[PDB]
Amino acid sequence: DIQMTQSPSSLSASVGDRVTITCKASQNVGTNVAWYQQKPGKAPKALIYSASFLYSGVPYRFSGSGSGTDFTLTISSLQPEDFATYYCQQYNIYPLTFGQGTKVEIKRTVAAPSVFIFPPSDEQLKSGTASVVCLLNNFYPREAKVQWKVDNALQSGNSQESVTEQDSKDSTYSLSSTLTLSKADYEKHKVYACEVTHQGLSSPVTKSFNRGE
Amino acid sequence: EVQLVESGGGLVQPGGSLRLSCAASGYVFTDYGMNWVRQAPGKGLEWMGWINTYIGEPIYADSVKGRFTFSLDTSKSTAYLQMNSLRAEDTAVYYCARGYRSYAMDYWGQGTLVTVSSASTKGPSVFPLAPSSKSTSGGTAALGCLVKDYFPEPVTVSWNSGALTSGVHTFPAVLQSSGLYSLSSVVTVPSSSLGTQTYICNVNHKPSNTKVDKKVEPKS
Repeated sequence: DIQMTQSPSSLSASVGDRVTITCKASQNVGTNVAWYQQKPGKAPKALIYSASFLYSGVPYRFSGSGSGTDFTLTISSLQPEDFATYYCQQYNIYPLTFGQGTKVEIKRTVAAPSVFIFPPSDEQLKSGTASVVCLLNNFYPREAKVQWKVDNALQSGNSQESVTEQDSKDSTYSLSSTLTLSKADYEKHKVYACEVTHQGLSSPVTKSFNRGE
Repeated sequence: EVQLVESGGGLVQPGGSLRLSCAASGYVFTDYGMNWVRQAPGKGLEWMGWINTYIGEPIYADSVKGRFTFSLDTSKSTAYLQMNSLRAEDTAVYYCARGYRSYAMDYWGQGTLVTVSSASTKGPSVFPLAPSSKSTSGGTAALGCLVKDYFPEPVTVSWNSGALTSGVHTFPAVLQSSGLYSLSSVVTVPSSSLGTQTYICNVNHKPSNTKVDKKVEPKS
């Protein structure tokens, strides 16, 4: 088969930057190369065919170049909605083969998270389990640390985090940390605290509640 | 406009089969062939083959030849992919994508998730993430729904039957040590709206035929 190799695997660039990603074919494929844009949870969208021609509807800031084995895709002026994984593909010969994709992230100014904590509902407590949720909303960069304490005992191994994909409009992230305990354990303790560390915060922000208040 | 709608995916046991359908509209079905492409979670795109829609002649990637087959119902403008003797490694999002033989694929279906597992389907419990009583007067408040303990993916979540979209974050599900998924969907709103505006998260877990509307309000 023909292998398609893309570089870099990921890149970060600011709005308005000119950005170029590359695709190398293991054999001559003429100009029989297409590029696709895939946004989170969506189907790939066709951008370019025969290495350099735009599908109709595709914004003019997208372009492609190359022939033989070396191909490029360029975004002349990166926009927040261009956050996506970009794939090259050859159709010189079957089987059709794709590169592993290049993940393009938007670089923006630092934005501190807004933090919220949610106690377990009484409904859930009836089922024998308590989930405590800490929300970090609309922050940048993605790196954040969340620390759980229950009556000043550090909680390790009983929380899971999930992060949203970068927002297509403001280029921020949001993050949930969910602490799970038994009902019995939940009711043995008073102070539930979520401590957040992030570049946009001069010192860690703690949100907390006392059970029953 | 050109539309490709996939169905027939979802949960299937190892050793089992599914038959995916790709229903086309907005163009003359037999004027273009159809490709099938899959994408395992977190991985790249893998072309599985192409079918000639005018006479029904399929071409397969060597990796799936024999075990997967393509067929048509032109009267329904529909292409099918029957996938057999499945294994965990076949768990992926499956796409149909319109196109000529040996050429680019200019329109893709939305994709359907196939989960190969011997575990049973399980619908989610939906719990409120109640807005804080300490929410800032004249400020912004957060609330949400915890959608817990379901299998397999996916679930959809909307707010107020789709009327509320601004400020919504529905988090990627996480697999719990129980083998069940869980996620939260949250939204930020004006603090002043709490107790006046109704906030309902609409949850639909198709594999278990579980639809739940959960109202989220301040706790008393």
